[PDB]
Amino acid sequence: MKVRASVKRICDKCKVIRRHGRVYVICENPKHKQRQG
Amino acid sequence: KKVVAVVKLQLPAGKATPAPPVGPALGQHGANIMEFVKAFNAATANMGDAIVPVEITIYADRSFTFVTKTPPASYLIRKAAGLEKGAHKPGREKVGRITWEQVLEIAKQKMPDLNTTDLEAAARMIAGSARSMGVEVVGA
Amino acid sequence: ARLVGRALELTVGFSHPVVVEPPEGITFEVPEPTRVRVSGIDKQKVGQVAANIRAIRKPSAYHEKGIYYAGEPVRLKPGKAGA
Amino acid sequence: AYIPGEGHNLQEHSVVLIRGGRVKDLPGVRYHIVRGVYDAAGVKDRKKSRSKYGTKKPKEAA
Amino acid sequence: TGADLWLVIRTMQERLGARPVVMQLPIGREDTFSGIIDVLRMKAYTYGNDLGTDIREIPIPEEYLDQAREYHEKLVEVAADFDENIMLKYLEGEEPTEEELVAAIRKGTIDLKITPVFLGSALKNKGVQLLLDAVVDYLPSPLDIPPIKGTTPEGEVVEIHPDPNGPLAALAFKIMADPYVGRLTFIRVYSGTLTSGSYVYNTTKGRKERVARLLRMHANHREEVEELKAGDLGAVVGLKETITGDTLVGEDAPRVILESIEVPEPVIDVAIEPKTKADQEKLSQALARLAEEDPTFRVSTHPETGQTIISGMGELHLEIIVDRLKREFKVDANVGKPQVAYRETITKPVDVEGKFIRQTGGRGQYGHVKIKVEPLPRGSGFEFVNAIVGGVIPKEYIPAVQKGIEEAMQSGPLIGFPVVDIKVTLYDGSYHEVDSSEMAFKIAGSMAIKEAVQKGDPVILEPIMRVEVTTPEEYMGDVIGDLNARRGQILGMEPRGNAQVIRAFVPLAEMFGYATDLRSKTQGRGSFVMFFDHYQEVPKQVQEKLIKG
RNA sequence: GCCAGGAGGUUGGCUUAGAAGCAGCCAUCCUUUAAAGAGUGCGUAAUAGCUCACUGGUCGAGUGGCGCCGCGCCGAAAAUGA
Repeated sequence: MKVRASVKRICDKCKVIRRHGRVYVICENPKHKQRQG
Repeated sequence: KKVVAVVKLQLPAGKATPAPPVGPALGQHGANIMEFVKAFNAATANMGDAIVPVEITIYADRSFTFVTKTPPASYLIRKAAGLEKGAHKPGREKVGRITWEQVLEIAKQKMPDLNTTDLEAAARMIAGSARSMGVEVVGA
Repeated sequence: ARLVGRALELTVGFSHPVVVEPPEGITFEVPEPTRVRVSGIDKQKVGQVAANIRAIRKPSAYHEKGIYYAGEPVRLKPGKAGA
Repeated sequence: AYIPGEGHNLQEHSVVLIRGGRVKDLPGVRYHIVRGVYDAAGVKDRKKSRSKYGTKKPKEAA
Repeated sequence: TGADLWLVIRTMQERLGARPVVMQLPIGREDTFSGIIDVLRMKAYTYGNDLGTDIREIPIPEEYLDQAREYHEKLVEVAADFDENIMLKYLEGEEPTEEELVAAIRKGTIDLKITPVFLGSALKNKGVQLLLDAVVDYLPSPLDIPPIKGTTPEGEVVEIHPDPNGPLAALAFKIMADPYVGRLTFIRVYSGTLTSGSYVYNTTKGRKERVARLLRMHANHREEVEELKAGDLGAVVGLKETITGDTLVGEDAPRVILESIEVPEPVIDVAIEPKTKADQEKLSQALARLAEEDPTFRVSTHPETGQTIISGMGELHLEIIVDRLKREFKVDANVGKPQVAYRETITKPVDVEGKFIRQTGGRGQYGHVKIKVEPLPRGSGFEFVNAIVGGVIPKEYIPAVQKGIEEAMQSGPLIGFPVVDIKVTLYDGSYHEVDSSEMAFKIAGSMAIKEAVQKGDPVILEPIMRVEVTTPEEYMGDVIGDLNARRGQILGMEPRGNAQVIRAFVPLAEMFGYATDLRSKTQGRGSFVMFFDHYQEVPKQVQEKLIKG
């Protein structure tokens, strides 16, 4: 779920970074694909 | 060229129906558990039936050679304490009666099973397992 | 994964083959047209070029097909998912 | 159009051959069904009106 | 691309369990192909090109020759499982000449356990005449074909010998339309001989029909033959009746029959009412053209409400008929989901005041029934007792004083459907020996039921169906998927021969056209049996929208 | 991070078509053990299985986290040229 004003880490596999100046949510699973949108 | 297949399963007493892993490991063999409903049901002539493991082999040629074992611990509370099938919540509704007594011979028949392969230990384990099925162990 | 010429010439299901030159600091090396190695004295050209090749051809897509570094072919269920 | 009475078979076709003749019922009744035609084919166990109510022949065999 | 040999071999005994035993080996994979090596006559064969206007027996350019040996020995060695001379002959090292090889692969073949997997390529004429000669070398004739099962005029087993000197028995199968000779039948005879101009005899609906011109489809032309042969087939003209797969006897051929239990089974049902219904009987006779040039499907007429119901095996079967539907019939069809046989009930015990304060134009006419009603478990039935507190409500208020009940049952208040699962139990009344004709009090029974259900709880019961699911495990995984997705549950499972089968509950409304669904949920490896059972309620909110009145 | 252990009564009692740490209800053992829980997520038709948790092998110095406060980052689209 890309682009939501709230973003998080759902399971113990999802970890947040910083890229280009925007906050990004990673996790090997792309169904959790989140971004500060 | 099926070298070895001493494959094992969980075959209770009187269920001759070879499907996986009896299909692609013991059917990929020629393991006759017909000999299981014939040389193991007759073997367990104790009462009649019980859930008991098995272990047949195909020896490169195309042979058969097996070993059987022992019946469960939830059976020893059921056909004993008067716990018809199950007590529904082993914490709240204690049905049967297994005090410090009975449980002795109970754990006795089942010694090379269990864990500490003895009988001067697992008595309180089987008598603590009573609460897994929730049977009021009277203070003997 | 033909190595014809100095170039790496591959045909990965696309309607035509693919032509890769070996630029500076790098050669290729195809032990067999089933797996492809590249020679290079530079960590950038490693990841970047190999990447560019796997980007010539995408991996898996549900089932299994394409190019991979040496990773895992995670799948998406076959005869379903298409309602 | 009626039928030869007593147990049908026809659901929605049959090509019943429009026959003919009323009766003091079914404000019409005329143009009867046949029991033979392209369906119906009589009543099994009709040891009588073979000429109409279907039945080839009560062949006992046994 | 991706040609093979091996994988085929594997997949035979990895899908069914059938031993191939082979005959020849290729000369190159995809586009590496040039000709063919064989392991029978052991001859390095090879054509030349696509159209192959040039072929030759040029030597093996090496590479693969040796492999043949290993491979080829199997043939010989497989001939140790069926032959007689080959146990010792293989134990030796003495060559089995070309003569018993033929006879041995032919042996297992006609005996059904051997498979000269000759192969090739069609468009580029490479693999052709080789397979032709393969066909002769290992394909029999009715001579090798076992006693054809048929029946006697009595009802006992009979063998249909080729007998071009005895009985004159026959079958047909294909009904080809043809503006020249007229309605044509592709026939496989069996026994006797049939002269161009001879008669025959219907062997199910007796009709000493006429044969006129025996003619075989001779590639382009159609060879007109005077006589047709004992086993050989063809098209015979005439047979103005004569349907599909039906028994046909010659004038002699003492009125026998032929078996062929041959049956197909439907799985996809759809329903249709086209245009302003003015097209119905049109497509009726059109249907008469359907299942008579080829049986296939059914036109089963809805047992309850309107509409016909068109069902049959396949899928795009029904929809290619649909293609030819608005073709040679011209009919604006709207074939969609079928109806749902609906029956409803209640859920509580209520007493009602079946009061009927009435004097009318005369003859009394009223019925004060203190009725009590109750229901019954899903699919039980309908029962009652007199519930007479002495004799309050006299005799002639028995043969039909109910029926006001039974009648009103036919249309339960809400959406109007038969009301099963009930069990009555009156308890009181109030009458007069004049103010209570049979009629009157029975109609009071009617009011009783209607307001009883009105104030006794609403609920319909969507028709439920039991079903097998004949499926190889894997995609039983998948089908438990879609089945538990289809508002229902399964309840049953056992491993069968090849596969495994699920005893199933499903809701019909959520079960329509599942044979097409199953197809790719499984790749298609079995289906089911449309086994009716009973019915349950559509959890209020499903029923809700379905409450339209 | 890296090696390895990652056990037994048991397939916990019930539900439940099957519920076996593992869709839910209650659970609230004890035993061999350096340590392996009646389970962290994932995986099944239930099963299998991946993994973790946990202790020791390597390694050899700092680490895991809980709040407060100063400033920002996202949250944050409009009509002629900023």
